[PDB]
Amino acid sequence: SGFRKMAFPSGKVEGCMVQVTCGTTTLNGLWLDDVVYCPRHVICTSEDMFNPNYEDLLIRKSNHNFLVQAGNVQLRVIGHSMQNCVLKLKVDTANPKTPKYKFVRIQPGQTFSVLACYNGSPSGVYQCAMRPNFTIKGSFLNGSCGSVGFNIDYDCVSFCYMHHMELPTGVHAGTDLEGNFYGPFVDRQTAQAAGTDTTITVNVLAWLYAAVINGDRWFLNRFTTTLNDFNLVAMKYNYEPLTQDHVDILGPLSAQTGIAVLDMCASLKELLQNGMNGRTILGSALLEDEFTPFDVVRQCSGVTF
Amino acid sequence: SGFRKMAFPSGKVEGCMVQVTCGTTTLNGLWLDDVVYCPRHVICTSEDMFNPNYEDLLIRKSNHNFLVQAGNVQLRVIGHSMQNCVLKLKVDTANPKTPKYKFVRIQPGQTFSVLACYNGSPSGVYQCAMRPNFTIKGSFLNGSCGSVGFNIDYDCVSFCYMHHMELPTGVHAGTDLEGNFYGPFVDRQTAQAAGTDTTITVNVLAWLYAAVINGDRWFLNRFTTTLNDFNLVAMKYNYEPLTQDHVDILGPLSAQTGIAVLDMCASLKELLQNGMNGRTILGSALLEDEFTPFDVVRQCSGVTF
Ligand SMILES: *C(=N)[C@H](C[C@@H]1CCNC1=O)NC(=O)[C@@H]1[C@@H]2[C@H](CN1C(=O)[C@@H](NC(=O)C(F)(F)F)C(C)(C)C)C2(C)C
Ligand SMILES: *C(=N)[C@H](C[C@@H]1CCNC1=O)NC(=O)[C@@H]1[C@@H]2[C@H](CN1C(=O)[C@@H](NC(=O)C(F)(F)F)C(C)(C)C)C2(C)C
Repeated sequence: SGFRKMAFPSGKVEGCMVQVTCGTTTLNGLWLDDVVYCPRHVICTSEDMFNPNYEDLLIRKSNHNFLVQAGNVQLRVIGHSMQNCVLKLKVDTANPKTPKYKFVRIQPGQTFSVLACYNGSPSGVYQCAMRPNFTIKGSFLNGSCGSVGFNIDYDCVSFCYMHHMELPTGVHAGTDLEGNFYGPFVDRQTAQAAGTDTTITVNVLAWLYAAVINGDRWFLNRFTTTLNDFNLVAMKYNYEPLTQDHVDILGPLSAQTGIAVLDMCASLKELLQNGMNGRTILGSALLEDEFTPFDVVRQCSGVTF
Repeated sequence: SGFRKMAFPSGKVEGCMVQVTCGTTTLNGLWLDDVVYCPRHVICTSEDMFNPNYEDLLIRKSNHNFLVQAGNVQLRVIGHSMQNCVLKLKVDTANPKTPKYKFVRIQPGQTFSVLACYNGSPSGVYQCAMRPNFTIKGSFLNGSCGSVGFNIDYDCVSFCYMHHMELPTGVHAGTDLEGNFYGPFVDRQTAQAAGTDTTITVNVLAWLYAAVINGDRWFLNRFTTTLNDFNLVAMKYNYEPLTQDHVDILGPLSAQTGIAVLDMCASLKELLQNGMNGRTILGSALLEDEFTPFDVVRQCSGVTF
């Protein structure tokens, strides 16, 4: 028992982190087989980042202008190209620690682990969610760019995020590993802001099932609701609409606990309309929305990698 | 910017996890050089665990009764001994992935990362604190025993915890790596309960400094206080006494922000006496006490390993 915000073990990703320097700009890269992936603004000086022409800046660079360091070892760059907002640096050595991996683009509401890195060295690991407004609530400083987010399934690392920038209010934005931004953001130092965020309804429901499994049951009421009537109530409280797909992914937790999804919705509806009256759920005074249904099943069943 | 509950990168520890089976009992072990460390109740059947005589159970075991598996490879056990509540299994192969390490006994109030494992394979990593009542608020299932807690300092892993048992209310108890329990607990399946816990005052203060650094400043008031008068107020709210040693370890955060420790104490005093009135600090509606001062400096300064 117990329920914690849990990250994936980071070792498989640690073995892929490198340092990339171009000129005086340094950030992190991801070394998979004989390719290093990193944010393209490594080729910018401080003055270039407000209105960069990346194609022009890249045309002026040769392979040898990129200093790639894996630990205390320089990797020789033998090719380079740009794909959307990432650079791909071909190196003459394949990373022997390359895990089985794929590149995935995740959906808003899905969670992943971030391995925050500086100068190619890991600082820490934490779990976060792709918010409905396409930001993440991370913890990132200068030099953190190129840190990656990932999920693990058995032996396979699915990379889903590479870090590029910080938006107002201390939230973070980045790309998939093909260099395409999540959300409407661009890698330029300009006036950009995230849209209004929304609470991830299906994740709150998943976390309420986690609470029941841990014996924190006070919020269960005696009612049910229709999906439509729940969604009318949730809307006012800035919760996203609950879809039938969301209901379906809650199926395993509903079957395990015997609590119909729409019954849990009735209990959540009451929490939104009446508050928690100084009570906590799994130690939290606010409803938590950064556990997916699969996160709850993994943690409560002890899935390993 | 941003502030997250952050774990250490787990890779160095992942490389040390193994599976230990004796009879039909399986749990995790820690493989460092040519020794595997694991909880001694691996030698118990289900019926032995209520009133075990570990010395007697161990006398009946030979080296070959211990099946140690590192991945898909069996490690030959060539010696065995018991030290307090841990078994030490000498194996004929040294772990090539052994990091620089030490064994430390941590103090209540200090934090560490846990790599939760089952059958020698990692499930997840999370950050926790040794509570004043010598439990941790973890997430552990059947078969999790032998999972370890640790800190990292540059290249050196300080192992401080090995998991043994779950107490009422879903909190967890274990030993240092010399097999000595934290707290008054014994590795026997008997009626045991943790004492009343207390809030880790110095950690709450550290987290309030983290809030200031992130620009969440609303709670700063215009007053100071004496250490004695603060401790009188904190006592009623089940906060531990703040010592001069605690004041001293807050020094770096106090110097960085220019907020005297006793001034922050005056602000905390007001939060305890008046509540937060529906406000949050760093997104939390409750005061957080599982960041140490050094945790805050590490995260806000980007310390790497
Ligand atoms: C990459 N190492 C950093 C990571 C930042 C630094 C502070 N916290 C982070 O997460 N990325 C940048 O510095 C990028 C880089 C130029 C400017 N920038 C920003 O993150 C800036 N933000 C924006 O311009 C905004 F608001 F549009 F997102 C900054 C004001 C420095 C936080 C480029 C190319 C975006
Ligand atoms: C080790 N793999 C498990 C970990 C437990 C299982 C459920 N959650 C955990 O953290 N440890 C045990 O099963 C130990 C083992 C016998 C009994 N036990 C317990 O944790 C039990 N608790 C106690 O006996 C109590 F309350 F005293 F702590 C249990 C009721 C199964 C949770 C021994 C030798 C302590």
